[PDB]
Parts: sequence; C-alpha cells; structure tokens
Amino acid sequence: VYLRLISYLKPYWGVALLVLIGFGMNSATEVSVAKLIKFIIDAIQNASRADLDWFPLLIILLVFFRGLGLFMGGYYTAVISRSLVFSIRQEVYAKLLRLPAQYYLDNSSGHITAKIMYNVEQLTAASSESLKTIVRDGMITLGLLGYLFYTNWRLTICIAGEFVAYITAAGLLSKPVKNLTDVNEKLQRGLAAAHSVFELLDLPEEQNSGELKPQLQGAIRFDHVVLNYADGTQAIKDFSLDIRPGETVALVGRSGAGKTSLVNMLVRFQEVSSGQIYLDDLPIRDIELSSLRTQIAMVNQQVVLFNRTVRENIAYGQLHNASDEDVIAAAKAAYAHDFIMNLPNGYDTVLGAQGLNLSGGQRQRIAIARAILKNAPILILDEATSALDNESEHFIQQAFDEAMQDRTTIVIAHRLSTIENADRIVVMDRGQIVEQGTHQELLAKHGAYYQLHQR
Amino acid sequence: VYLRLISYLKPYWGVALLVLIGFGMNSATEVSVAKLIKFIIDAIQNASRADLDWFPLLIILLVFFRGLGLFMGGYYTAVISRSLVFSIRQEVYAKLLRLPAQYYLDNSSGHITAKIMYNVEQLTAASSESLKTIVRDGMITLGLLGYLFYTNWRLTICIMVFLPIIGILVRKASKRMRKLSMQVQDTMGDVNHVVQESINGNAVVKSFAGEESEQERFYKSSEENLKRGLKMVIVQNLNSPVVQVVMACAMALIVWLALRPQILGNTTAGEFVAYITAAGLLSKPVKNLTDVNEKLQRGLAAAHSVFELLDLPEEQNSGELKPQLQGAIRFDHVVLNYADGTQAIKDFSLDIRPGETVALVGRSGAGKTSLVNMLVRFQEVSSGQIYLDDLPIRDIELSSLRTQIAMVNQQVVLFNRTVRENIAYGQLHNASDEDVIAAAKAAYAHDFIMNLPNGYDTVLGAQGLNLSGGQRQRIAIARAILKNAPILILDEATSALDNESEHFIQQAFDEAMQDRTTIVIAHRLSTIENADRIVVMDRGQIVEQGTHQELLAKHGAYYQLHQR
Ligand SMILES: O=C(Nc1sc2c(c1C(=O)O)CCCC2)c1ccc(Cl)cc1
Ligand SMILES: O=C(Nc1sc2c(c1C(=O)O)CCCC2)c1ccc(Cl)cc1
Repeated sequence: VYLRLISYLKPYWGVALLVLIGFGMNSATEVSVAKLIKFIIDAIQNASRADLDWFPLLIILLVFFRGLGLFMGGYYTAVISRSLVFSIRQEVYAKLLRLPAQYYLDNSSGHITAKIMYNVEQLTAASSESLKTIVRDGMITLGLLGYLFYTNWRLTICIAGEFVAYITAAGLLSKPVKNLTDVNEKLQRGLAAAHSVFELLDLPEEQNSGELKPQLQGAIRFDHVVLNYADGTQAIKDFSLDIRPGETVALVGRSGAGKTSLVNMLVRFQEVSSGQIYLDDLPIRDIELSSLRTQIAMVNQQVVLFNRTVRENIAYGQLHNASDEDVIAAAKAAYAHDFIMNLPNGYDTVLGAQGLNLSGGQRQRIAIARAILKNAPILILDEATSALDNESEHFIQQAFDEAMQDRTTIVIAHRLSTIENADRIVVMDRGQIVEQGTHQELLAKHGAYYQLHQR
Repeated sequence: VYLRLISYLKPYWGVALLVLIGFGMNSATEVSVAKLIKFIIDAIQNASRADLDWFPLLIILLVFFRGLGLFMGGYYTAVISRSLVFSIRQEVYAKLLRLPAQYYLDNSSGHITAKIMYNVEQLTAASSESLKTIVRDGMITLGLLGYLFYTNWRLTICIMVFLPIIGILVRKASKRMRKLSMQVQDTMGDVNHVVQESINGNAVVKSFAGEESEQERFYKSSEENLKRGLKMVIVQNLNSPVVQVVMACAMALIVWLALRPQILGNTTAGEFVAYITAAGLLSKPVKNLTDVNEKLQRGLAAAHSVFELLDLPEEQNSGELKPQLQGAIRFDHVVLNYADGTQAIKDFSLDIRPGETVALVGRSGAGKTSLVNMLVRFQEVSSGQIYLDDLPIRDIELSSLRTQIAMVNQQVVLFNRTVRENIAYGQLHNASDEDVIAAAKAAYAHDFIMNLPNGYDTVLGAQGLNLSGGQRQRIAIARAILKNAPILILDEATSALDNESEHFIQQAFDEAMQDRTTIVIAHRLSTIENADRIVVMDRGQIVEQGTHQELLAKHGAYYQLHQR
C-alpha cells in the first residue's frame, strides 16, 4: 500500500535531490576513510614528510565534509518527514470531517483521536527511517562495492598498504549491510499501521448529489419514511410527513421510535434510501449537504459547547455576519445573558477549564441562544433529554417558544404542555400514524392523553 | 524519571548480567580489530609467510565472535525491554482503576486510556532503542578508550582541553532540546484538544456551521506544530555534526604532536598505525552515542506516564482488609447529591441479594443506571452511611473492591493490541491460556474473532475488529467470566436487538446469570423475561421489588412491561 505514499511526496522532488547529494557526500567520506588509511601506510613506509605532516588537515577536512553531508541529508529527510505527516494529517482530517457521521456512532472519539494522531506519526516515522536507512545503505554499498571491485575483482568463490585499504573497505560493509537485513523490521512495523489510516483515507464519503445552490424554500414534505436499522430490521414504518410553510407541527412518538434519527433525515444526516421526500419537485438531495445544513438549524438535546472563546461559540455558523447588536438581541431573546455575564466580562468570556465556568443549565441556555440566533427557515426542537426542572426552566421554555414562533418548526415532544400548546399535533406509533388533523380531534379521542399522563 | 526507571530492571538481577557480556565481547572484538591491523602491517613489512595461514583463521574467528555476541546481546536486551514494558503495563493496569470518581466520570476513560497507552508505547520504543544504543556504544567506547590508554599512556592531551568543552556543549544542547520539546508538547496538546472537541462536536458543526472555519483553525495549529518541530530537528541534526567536528579536531591536534617530526614514535611504524586506526574506530559509535540523545530525551519528556500514577490519593480504603467475594453489595438509606446539582438518588435503600438476578427499569439517562453504577465509587456519598454485608464498603481496599466487581463496557475494556492481549487477566502467570480459552468458548465469540484474520497467529484488535459492537461486548463478557467476579453489571442497550448470534448471546447471558449475582441494567425485553426478580426505581428511589406475576398484576408495572 506504500505505492500511494509516493504521490504525497511527489510535491517534493525538488528538495529530494538534496538528500541524495548529502548521503552521496557521506558515502564519499566513508569510502575515502580507506583512501586515508592507505595513504598513511605508504607515507610512513616512504617517509614522505610533507603530506605526512599535512595529514591532520586531511582528517579535519574529511570529518567536516562527513558532518556537512550528514547534517544536510538528515535535516532534509526530517523536512520530508514533517511535511509528509502534516500533509497526511491535514488530508485525513479534511476527509474525516465530511464522512456521513455513522462512523461517529460505533467508533468512539478516543479511537479516532488515537488514529489520526499517533497512527500517522508512526507511519511517517517508519517510512522516513526506512527511506533514510535504505538510501544510506544503498549508496554506501554501491560506493564500497565499487571500491572493492576496482582492486580485487571477484569474490564469489568465497560465498602493502593496498591490502590494508581493501580489508578496511570490505569491513566497512558490516554495519550498512546489517541495516540492510533490518530494514524489513521497520517496514513491517509501518505496514502494521499503514492500513489503518490509508483505509480511512478513502472510507467512502458523503456528497451533494443535488448540487443546487438555491434552498430558500421553507417547505418540507416527507412521504413513506422507512429506515432499516443496519439492514436488519425497519426502525420506523412508512409514514407521510407533509409540513406547510410557516406552520409548526408537534410530533409525538412511543418507545423505540426513531425520534432524532427521523429528524436527522431532514437535516441530510443518515439519508433515507427508502423514502419519497419530494416537495416542489425537489429530490432527496434537494439542494446540497451544505445548503440544507445552512438553511435548517437544529437544537440538539445533547447540547455540546466547544471549549473555545465565547466569541467563537456565539457565531459558529455565521462567521462574517458576527455582529455585536445581533448577539445582544440573541442574549435578550433567550435568558442566558446573565449566566454568561456573571462570571466573565461577557464581550470576550473565553470559556475554559473544561467548561467548569458554566454549569449544565448555562450551557443548555447558551445552546438555545445560538439556535435562536441562527434564525434558520426551518428548525427542529428536541429537549426531551434535558431536565424538566431547572433554575431558569420557565425562562428556557419561553425562549424555546419564542424561537419556535419565529419560523417553521417540528417539535420532538420535549414537554407535554408544549405539545398541548402546539396548534398542530401528529402522532405516529411504531412507525404508523393514527392521529392527524386538528388537536381537538386527538383530545376528543383521548389517545394521546394517556401517553401524556404516563410521560 | 531515570531514578524510578532504574528500579524497574534492578529486580531482574539475573537477566542483567547476561546481556552485558555480549556487547562486552563485541567491544573486545572491535578493539582487537586494531591489534589485527597492527599484525597485518608488520606481517607485510617483514618477510613473514605464516601470515597467509594466520589471517583467514583470525578473520573467521573475529566474525564468529562478533556475530555470536551481537545476536546474544540483541536477543537478551530485547527480552529485558519486553519484560520492563510488561511490568510498566501491569503497574498502570493495576493503578488505572480507583483514581478519584471525578477523573473517571468526566473523561469517561474514552480518551484517557488511549492517551496513557500511547505514552506507554512511546516510552517502550524510546527505552528499548535508547538502552540498546547506550549499552552497546558505551561498552565499545570505554573498551576502545582503554585500549588507547594501554597503547600510549603518555598521550593524554586528548582527554584534556577539548573534552570538557565537548561535555558542556552536549549538556547545553540537551537543555535547549528540552526547551523546544516543551513547546512541541504544548502544540501537541493544543491540536489534540482541538481535534477531540471537533469530534465530540460533529452535531454542531453539521447542524448549523461550515467545516471551513474548523479546517482553518486546525491548519493554523498544525502549521505552528510543524514550525516548532522543524526548529527542534534543526537543533537535533546540528548537534551531532559539530561535536563530531570538534572531537575530530582534537584528535587531529593530538596526533600532530604525536606525529611530530624527529620523534615519529621512535619509528615503530606498527604501533602508530594501530593507534590511528583505533582512534578512527571511535567515529561511528560516538556519533550514535550523540544521536541517541534525541530519542532518550524525547522519551523522558514524553514520560508523563511515570507521573500520572505518582499523583493519586486513596484515603477511603483504610480498612486494611479484602473481603473478596462479599456476596451482597447493599446500601441502606443511600442518598448522594451531585456538586451544584440535585441529588440523583434520595432516600434509596436498595439491596442486592446473593446470586439473584437484579435489573433497573427506567428511562434513558435516569437515576436508575447511575445508582446501579454507583457501587464502584461513583460518588463520595459523604452524607448517608452505606454498609455492605453489615459492613461499610470503605473497609475493602480500592483495588480489591474494583477487581471483585465486574462491569460490561466495550469501550473501557478495549486493548489496542491483539485479541489475546485484549482478554489479558490481572497477572500473566495467574491465568492459564487454555483455561481462559475454554471458559470463553461458552460465550461463542471464538468463532467471530477467528473468522476475521487470526488473533493467535497474527495481531488482532484492528479498526475492523473493533467496529463490531457485538464482538466487543462478547469479548468483554468473556473477560468478565474469566475474572469470575462476584458482581456483574451489564447494559443491554449497547447489544444489538437482532443479530445472527443474538440467540447465542441470550443463552450465554442466561447461563452466566445463574453462576453469579448480576445487577445488570437491561434495556432488552429478552433479559427482562429471563429476569426472575426485577427492581423498579422511580426518580432514583425504589418503592419495592416484585416478581413477574406481581408486575403483571399491577397495571402500572404491566404497562411498563408491555412498553419494554
Ligand atoms: O578493519 C575493519 N574495520 C575498520 S578499519 C578502519 C575503520 C573500520 C570500521 O570499523 O569501520 C574505521 C575508520 C578507520 C580504519 C574490519 C575488518 C574485518 C571485519 Cl569482519 C570487520 C571490520
Ligand atoms: O579519530 C576519529 N576520526 C578519524 S581519525 C582517522 C580516521 C578517522 C575516521 O573518520 O574514521 C580515518 C583513517 C585515518 C585517520 C574520531 C574520534 C572521535 C570522534 Cl567523536 C570522531 C572521530
């Protein structure tokens, strides 16, 4: 699988010609050591005083050239290694963002952060070390073998100062050739990790089949929403979900319902392959992933706040449109300004300490404030998992109602009172909808009354 | 770090003496190379003819000794490094459990365990390479320098002048490298946290956001890390050449007056060549000895693993006793209040019978699962005494209390190594492989592991193997069975409702339920039906426990049974 690794280095053939020069000069020095040792024998035998006294300059020059070659070769191998690991890390992160997010369910965050970081370092370290040692090995072996073949010709039968030079140049093969038989160890160690990252380097991908920029419709119509849980069994049976613009409809489901799974289909998450979502001649890929994500803003019950400055969390989805007046209006709309402004100054709160500054209620209020400030054409409200009782429970409920009244919203039945206050209520049990129309008919039938009393 | 690391191979006194001899005899041969070339020069200069017979035998014997010494030394240092790393892994595995409730609860051990294992493996590689290099190169350098002293004692200016400057230069370089490694580690932590909080926050980034902002933030952090690393490796790859040049300059200087005219070393012409050669033999080993500085000091700096266990309090387990199989972990009038939050369980006196199946019925995220998991030091529980088997649980040691209890969690029990190491017990010698395999054969997960690759003949536990949630849950169940703990806690929500091995999983669970007491929280109707006795708790408090017939008779419990 190492073949594709060369493509990531193909940017760097301009600098890869310097490491060859460096290790070539290193090999030249490690061959010329034999030249020097042969030189001294003849100098002593013939008592050639001039070069004999000149010898220390030869030693210093040889070691300096060896050092320069090793320095530049090693540094440029390091540059290749670091730039390669940076490029691989950036590309794998870019792809890992796009993936359809079912990978996130079964694969925990710990495994992903272990992979994307340690695995790539292991791969690049093994590859760089193997390449460095194989280049050094090959070039020194070529130089020394040429030096041997220059004098004593053949050596296959076994397998004055000139004799000394030959035996030295033959002995020098010892450590390089020992590296030769050891490269495969590092290569296989790198192989053990390469498949883990390179397989994820493609690992399928989510795309924008519709490829339509315009998505300011505000109307959603879903027909026969049937999804099979990992192709083993249907999560929810067929149901018709037609939502008119502006109007808000409340959805109530029994135990085992898709709930967040059903809503996520409307947000281009876990797209329903078995479905008939067609509104105003728009297919399942109505506009695009980015367009459908921007036009519809959800309020997740999990409520996750990034460990960054409050400036970053205030305008995550609207970076250019970051306005102080808009942020103030959002803080007024949802009763969260007091919680943010109590501990820090407020303009730049800089949330930190692993979220210890703000409690869970303040975090939920901040999430609701961000959802309100999104002001998307369509919103999905889901707060069932949140605690019913809170210090600012009434304020949070009022903020949620104000956000729902802004545009079209389909509730996830966070509270029984909220569902009752909703004008339109639709109930689907086990994937089958038995309640429809005005809430007066449902109240008269009392079908949802028992569920509300139980919950 | 060195002081504590030394005490980890010190008890292995027997294996220590048998690794040094190989590198010592290697150094002896390497030194004898100079004596050999001294032999050759005077053999060629004079009319000696027996050299034609001496030389091949001497070369063959030297090669044989070098090969034998290197092989023996490498194998023995490999086994020593492996044993040391196994000891580190055993110590961290024992001490991973019971490090405060907040530390385990907040991080959920999903990333902490991975970070710890990564640090341990980095220390593994660094220690192995550094130890091999330091021992071999030190022995060869000391032996060769001893030869230098023996050959010409009066030549001592090489020790003088330059060598202290070389030493202080090396120390300064090491200090500067540590300074750069500090910033490298800082950027490492920053980018790690950015990536982790991006992973946990995919819902927000896809709901109302664009990936480009997060991509730019990650790009900035990664480029800063790149620049710091390039500066660090500038320092690294520049350290060795300059020290090589300065020491070689010192050697040339001492040779110059050692080769001064009208002395010529009394015109020996054989000893001087041997000395020059032996001095040249220093080049590569000393270069390796300088280069190992980076690896060793990077390992030391990354050795925060040796510090994580050094900082841990344990005061509750002051009973100085281990009840082992208590048989009943019960709490009377147990009420625990979270910090800056309402109490999850109030006026709860739940008790666990010996060997009786117990389950918790409640909504997702309710207090039932929290109360069930509260047995293993989930909360301080300062208010409200809890006594198990008519004795407070603080008497038992924290390690003993944790080990005696068993929990089912695929994420927590997931070793990033081969499946054989995945079911590794407390001790290597305590648990025989054959018995563990036979016991785990009841779980019927042996076929699932064997179908993908071969854990016995090849490394297992890859991404594909870990992606199977059912396989991971079955492996954890098998490990718990091999533990033979008195109390077992399991979650049926993680397990797939419908699967090919669902019937086998249900049969294995039914078989295991009779063996030992289970307080497993069951989210599946199959386990509820298999449960003879069920505990129903509302808002963290259980009014009473009734049988299946009693639950069916009561309308409120019948509705819950019909729902799930
Ligand atoms: O003669 C040998 N090796 C030499 S001679 C010399 C040097 C070396 C070396 O170890 O690189 C270093 C530079 C100065 C002169 C040798 C001969 C036979 C074997 Cl079976 C192994 C080694
Ligand atoms: O003595 C050293 N280097 C020499 S002197 C010499 C030679 C070499 C060599 O590079 O092998 C080759 C044969 C002729 C004379 C030396 C000593 C200490 C260090 Cl830290 C590094 C190098």
